[PDB]
Amino acid sequence: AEVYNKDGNKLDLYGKVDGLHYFSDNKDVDGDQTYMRLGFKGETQVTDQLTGYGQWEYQIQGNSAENENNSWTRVAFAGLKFQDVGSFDYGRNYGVVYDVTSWTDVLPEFGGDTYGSDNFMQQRGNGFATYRNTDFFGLVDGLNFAVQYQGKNGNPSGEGFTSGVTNNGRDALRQNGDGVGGSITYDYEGFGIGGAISSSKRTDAQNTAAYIGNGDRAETYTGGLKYDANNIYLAAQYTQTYNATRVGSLGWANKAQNFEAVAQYQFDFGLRPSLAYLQSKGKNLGRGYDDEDILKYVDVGATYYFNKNMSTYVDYKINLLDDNQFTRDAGINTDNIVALGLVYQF
Amino acid sequence: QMPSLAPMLEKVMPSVVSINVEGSTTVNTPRMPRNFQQFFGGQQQKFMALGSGVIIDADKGYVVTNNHVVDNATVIKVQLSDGRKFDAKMVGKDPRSDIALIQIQNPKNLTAIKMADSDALRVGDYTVAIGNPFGLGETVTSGIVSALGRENFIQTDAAINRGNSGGALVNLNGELIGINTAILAPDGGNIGIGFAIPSNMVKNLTSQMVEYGQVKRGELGIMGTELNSELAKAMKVDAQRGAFVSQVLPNSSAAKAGIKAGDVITSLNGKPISSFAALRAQVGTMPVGSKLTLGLLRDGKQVNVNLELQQSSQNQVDSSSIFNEMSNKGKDQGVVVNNVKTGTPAAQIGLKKGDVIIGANQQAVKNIAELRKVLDSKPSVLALNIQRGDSTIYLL
Amino acid sequence: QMPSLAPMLEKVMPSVVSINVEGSTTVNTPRMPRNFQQFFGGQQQKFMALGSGVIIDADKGYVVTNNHVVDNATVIKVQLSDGRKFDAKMVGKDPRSDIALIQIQNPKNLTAIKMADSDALRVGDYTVAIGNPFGLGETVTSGIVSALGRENFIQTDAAINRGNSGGALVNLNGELIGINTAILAPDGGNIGIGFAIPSNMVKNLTSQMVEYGQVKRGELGIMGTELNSELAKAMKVDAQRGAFVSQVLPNSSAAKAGIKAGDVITSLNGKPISSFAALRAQVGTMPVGSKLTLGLLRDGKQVNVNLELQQSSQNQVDSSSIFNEMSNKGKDQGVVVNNVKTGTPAAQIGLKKGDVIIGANQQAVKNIAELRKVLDSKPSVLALNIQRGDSTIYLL
Amino acid sequence: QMPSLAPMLEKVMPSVVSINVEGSTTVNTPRMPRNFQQFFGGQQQKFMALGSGVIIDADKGYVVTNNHVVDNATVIKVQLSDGRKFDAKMVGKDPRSDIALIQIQNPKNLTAIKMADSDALRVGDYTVAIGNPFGLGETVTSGIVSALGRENFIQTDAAINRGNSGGALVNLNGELIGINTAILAPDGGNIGIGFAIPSNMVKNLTSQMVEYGQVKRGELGIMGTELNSELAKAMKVDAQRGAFVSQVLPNSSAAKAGIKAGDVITSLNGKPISSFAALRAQVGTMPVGSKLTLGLLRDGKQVNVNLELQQSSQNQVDSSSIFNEMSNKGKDQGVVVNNVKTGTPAAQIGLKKGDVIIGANQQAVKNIAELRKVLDSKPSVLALNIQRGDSTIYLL
Repeated sequence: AEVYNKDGNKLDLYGKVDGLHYFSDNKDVDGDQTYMRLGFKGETQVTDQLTGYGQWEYQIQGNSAENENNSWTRVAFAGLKFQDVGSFDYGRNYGVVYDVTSWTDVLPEFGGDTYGSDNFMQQRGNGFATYRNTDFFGLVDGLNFAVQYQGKNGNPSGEGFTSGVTNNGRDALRQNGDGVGGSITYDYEGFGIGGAISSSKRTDAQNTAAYIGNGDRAETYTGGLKYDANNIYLAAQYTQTYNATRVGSLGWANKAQNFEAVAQYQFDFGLRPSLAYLQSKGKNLGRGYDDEDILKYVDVGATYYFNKNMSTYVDYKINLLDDNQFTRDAGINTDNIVALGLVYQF
Repeated sequence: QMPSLAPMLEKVMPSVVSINVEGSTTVNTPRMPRNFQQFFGGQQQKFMALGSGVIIDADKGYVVTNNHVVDNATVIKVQLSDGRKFDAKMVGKDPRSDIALIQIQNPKNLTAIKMADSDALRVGDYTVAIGNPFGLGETVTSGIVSALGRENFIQTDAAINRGNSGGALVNLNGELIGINTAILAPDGGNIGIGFAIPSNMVKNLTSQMVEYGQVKRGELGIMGTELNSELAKAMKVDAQRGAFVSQVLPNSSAAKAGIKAGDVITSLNGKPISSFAALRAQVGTMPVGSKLTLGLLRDGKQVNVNLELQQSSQNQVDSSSIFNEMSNKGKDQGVVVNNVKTGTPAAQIGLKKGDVIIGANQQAVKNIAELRKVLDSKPSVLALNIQRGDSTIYLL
Repeated sequence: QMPSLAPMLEKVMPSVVSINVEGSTTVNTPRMPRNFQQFFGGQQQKFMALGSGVIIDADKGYVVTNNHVVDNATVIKVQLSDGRKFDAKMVGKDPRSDIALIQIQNPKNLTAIKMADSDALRVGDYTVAIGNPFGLGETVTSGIVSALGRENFIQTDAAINRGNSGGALVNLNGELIGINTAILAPDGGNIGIGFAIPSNMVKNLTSQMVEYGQVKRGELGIMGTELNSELAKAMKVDAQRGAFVSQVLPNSSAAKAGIKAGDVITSLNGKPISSFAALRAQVGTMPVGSKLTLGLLRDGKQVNVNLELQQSSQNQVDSSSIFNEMSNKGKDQGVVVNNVKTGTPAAQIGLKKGDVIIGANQQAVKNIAELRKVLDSKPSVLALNIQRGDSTIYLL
Repeated sequence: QMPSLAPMLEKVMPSVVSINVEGSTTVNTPRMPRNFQQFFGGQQQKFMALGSGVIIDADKGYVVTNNHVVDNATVIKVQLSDGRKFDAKMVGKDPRSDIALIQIQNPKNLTAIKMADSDALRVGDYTVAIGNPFGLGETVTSGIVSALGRENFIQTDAAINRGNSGGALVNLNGELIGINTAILAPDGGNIGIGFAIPSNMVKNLTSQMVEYGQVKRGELGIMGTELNSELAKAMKVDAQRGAFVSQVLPNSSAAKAGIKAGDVITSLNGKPISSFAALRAQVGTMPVGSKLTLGLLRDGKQVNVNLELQQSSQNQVDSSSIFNEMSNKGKDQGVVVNNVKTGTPAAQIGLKKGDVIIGANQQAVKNIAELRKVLDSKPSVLALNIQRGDSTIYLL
């Protein structure tokens, strides 16, 4: 909702409450999953060509008792945009690989989980410096590219570490050395085609015997396709990764091949059914694991839109992973899940 | 002039037919949208299959073919090499061998191939395969006998790169020596060379379908695999050198007589059993009602028992010329019906899960061959003298 | 001693040549950097191709080969089996059949193969293929006639796993029975078995290139596909069982005479047209200037018309022995030039988009065979008596 | 009746054996967990290999086979076609040709194939291959001589789609004409057609292993590649048309005599060297101690020198019937030991990096054939009269 628009400054205050419940034989995901998100997007006109902006988004879980608080910052960044040249922003933001993979992250509840948060340059993460050029100086409609740098996020401070520390340090599964990446997308009418590449130094804390997938750098290569017209949405992405994909709590995959596909239709009366397939196939994993499925599921669901502010959905994760030693060791969910959600948003 | 296989091919082709199957199956419901960068993990769906077959009885219009072609068929069409078209009905099938029998409805002037004696085959022997590789028609390819198994699957280099496992394997005299198959199940397509069931086995399996309704192959009703499987490890099995029992089948002889998942069979009638494989093949050299005592392993357990007809080879909507999954029961002790479905067209007719049918709508139905022999002669009044153990009702 | 194909191969090899093509093409400009985890979506680029060919006229040095090898050639070299090297020039090509003709420049002591009569081929007949599979040289492989189409593409198992569609298909007498082709266009490489154009068709298409400059095949000038395409759905087509017209070609007879995208042809001269396929093949059994009335479907539309030479088979820098895309126009009504380019070496010479050339630099040029017959005899003074409809200019 | 290859195959099969190798190798230590969406980038690991071989000396129990099968073997087993089992030991191997020799331990009643004269082969000639394609056993496939190289690798279409490069290539008389190989090193498996070493070369390489311990092939000891490599560009090489020297091997003749990475050899004994390929093959037509003067390029450098035995073909734990990597040194100037290992079982016996052995535990050991000829006759007392240049010690 735009709550302020005066003398060239605009402020949009937005959010949602998702009354949400999971049904699953897996009791670690089963039960109340209610949550809310809040955010703001602000923009200020500096000149006719130059605009400054900032965005912040926060998630607060609504499913805990009052003696605890489970909340986090999704994004927080400030930036400058110049008409027909580009933009730059810095902060917690999305990695440029997400420019392509976001195209299949459109499912009612699940999806978008061949990668995670704080996972090199694949999704949300800290310390992104992002440069973007839209429409190639305004001379090629629909063509966009981006180049991104990520600074090191290392070991926690004040915990007796003698190397690799940063002020905002964290556990090794969520660390990263310096990284660089890029994306190109082209959209003509309904069609879209895109590609992205990322390369991040891996830290010493990540390259210990306690984690599978030791390596100097984490690399990702992504291609994507999209069709979005005539009430039909189709998209697919394929990603090859090296020492970049987490294998639950075990560490990372030496190599992984990720694939996601989605098909959706929008009825006039407000119903939007969705069908999707995701898989992540790991190779040469180490410790005798050899080749294993990290993720494999079919997602069938539907959303009903009452209007732009109220909707309800059901999403059914038909989980094709089988319960074995590998998935047990990594703590990967192999059970089906049904989600039922009712969402108010502004 | 120059040598050619065309002269014998002209005496052979009239026996090779083309087969077009139309049928449906249960597929999962697609979940949308589709995300190709997201590796995940009921409705009938029509499909079309096509394959070759060989006329084996000109009078009865009996055509032998692969079970991977006619399986799940609703409609099976046949086209002779001269172009005449006919309809066909299932008479038998056996997924193990991947061999099936069909019958042309209303045959007129047909030619049957002569079957040669598989047992006289030798490796340097010349071979010729005939099939429909990519749908585009009837292709013949030549070669020799590569390996004579010694089950005696025949191995031959007269195959086809990337094509579907055709059908007839014929010698230089135009006689049938084997039916080419597909060992890449629920696929069709080869490993690099060709595998055929030998003509003598084809003759044998085929007659059974005719004179009984199905092939007399008893199953031990266990299901399981090797000692490498994730479950053999996830359950840590002591002394690994045998067949791992993942589960004992319901209402089975293994179940009835005694056995439970985990035990690893070590022998069968005194002889060592080092792999499910060895076992699956050994139990396949024993017709129903046979008795085979095997040694199990838990701490040191062993038993003796008698097996019944397998469940893989069964019948469906072809017993009653009408339309609607029975199979044979023990010796000539009627025809026992199995797992009924959801549409329930046959259950709706008073037929439960274990209903035998010794009454041929009036007479003796020791088997599906006989039963079907009656539901084809007198299609007027039908009263199925079924007795599922106790209840001896007479439905229409 | 022992049988061998070496004795006839020695009488055949001198007719098989190797072919090295050098040429360029237009490729898109690479966008950098390169991100292999980002599935996206003008400059000449040199490429090299290599294939086999067969000497078909020893005196004229006429070699038959695949169009997928010489297409876009700038330089075409030929090496005999004895090792002598020569240069060659394009004389003809026809992308449909994937067959092309070339001429060795300055032949000396050549041997030509004898062509056998394709029509006498039968399936069990023996076959031998000769080609250059992986570049490493001239490989011969043997087999038999697998399928005789019945266009009569010949099917044979004398192919090669993963290799490029070679060239000559010869019978046991060393006579040419077909030229092996590639049905995996703009690729080369096979589907699993071999496809050859029959020798009789090769003879026929080949003579046309000689005596006319190109093959007389008329096009209906429509372009489109089946009724499954995204456009047949995205545009919802009523009554689907025919050829979908995606577009009517410019300056075409379909265009001229009347027709517009959408209509689905249902028949051609009374006969049913159930697929673009059926149609594309039927229009290929009709030489230029022919008249074929077909039924369209919009609500119920139908017309009659006469087609002109196709645009696929055309000429370029080989008409004028010099260097620089014409083709024939109707019957012997001169040589009509088509789409000029950007470098404009020939446009620069006063030749527009629709300029005929009935004047053989002085004489009659009813066709490219004749025209080229003059730009080869008198390379001294050249004045092209061209008349693009009205303007009758005389450029040098 | 009908023709068949079975009659000669019965006279051939007793000479073809199966081979089961068991051995280990060094693999990298797996890093966990495993992330399949993360393209990355010491412990012995047992592996099993299996292949075919041909009995070439019935008395000595000499079997020829591929080096890609027995390489790194710890245990090599052989099973005759009649089913008798034996043990075998390495006697020789040569990675270039991918050919190896072994000896059945304790032969009894063996049959050896007759070797035919490779030089009399011609392209249309008939061919038959015998091998163990997928492990399932001994498969024979037939065909013809496709290409006669002219090193004379034989090319034949008697191969196998997706299978491992078998072994024997035999003519219609049952005589050995070539041993089938794998040109897809450290893989096994074919490119689409078959490549065999000719029987005459097999005879020649094989005798060397017997009468010397290894094959007399001298190496120039340089290592490098073409002028396209990233290093030829990343280092910008002037005048590119030759072999790029990426590195000069240590303790080599190229090293000793003079040469340094970068120089691009342009000739060898006056003749042009346009590719590493050309060179690698030319240096392979020269036995040890030979002298070959070649022209290098830096600004214009050229030298002359004499090469020594290559390091690819070497011995290990088969010289001393006991168990524990030597090779021959120059002419009959003893047996020079090379790079010792970490387990150090042989270094532990007083054997350094460059220790010759002219003393046959008492006598003359001009070579490994002789040396091994003694460590097999008198396995009682052993004192190795080794002298690594100066030190002339006598260890046990």
